[PDB]
Order: sequence, then structure tokens, then C-alpha cells
Amino acid sequence: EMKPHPWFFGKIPRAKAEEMLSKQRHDGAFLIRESESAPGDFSLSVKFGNDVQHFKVLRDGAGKYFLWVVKFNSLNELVDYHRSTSVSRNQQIFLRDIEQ
Ligand SMILES: [Cl-]
Repeated sequence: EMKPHPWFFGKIPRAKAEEMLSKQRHDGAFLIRESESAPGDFSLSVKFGNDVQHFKVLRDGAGKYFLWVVKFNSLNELVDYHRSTSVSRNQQIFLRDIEQ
């Protein structure tokens, strides 16, 4: 073993997520943060080249979480799914833990 997840940053601002992730070397380095613009919703921020991409974590009626189509009972299961299935529809971008 039990360690906390290296990817949960709570209420950091979108810009602070960009600032942090831009220093990461490896595409797919990522975090989950609690949106300021949409309180009570999560956002996923991900290093890609000289950019950081942001995705809304969406919810169905039952409160399951998804980015596109496949949905999960927890943020943890959605994150893990997207380590081996791209988060993006325009590039192959697979979630990988930040270096720390
Ligand atoms: Cl894929």
C-alpha cells in the first residue's frame, strides 16, 4: 505494499498542472486533478511533446468515469485502462507515472 498514487494532485490549477508536466521528459506522464472551472469534476492532464493535453473525466448516470467510451467504477481503474489504450484519438499517448 500500500502506497498512495503518484498521480493524484487534488486541486491544482490547470496552469500549474501544465507547468509541472512540461518538465517531464516522457510522453504520457500525467496527473489527475480536481477541476477549478467545473467544481466536483476531475480533469486529466498529460505530457505530449511540447504540449500538455487536458481531458475531462466524464461521468455516466451511475457515476462511472470515462474519457471516451469505456467506463469504470473508479478513477484508478480508468487511469489503469489508459496505460495500455491511448487517451487520445489523434496520437498514441499511453499514461505513465510521473518520474518523481
Ligand atoms: Cl490504443
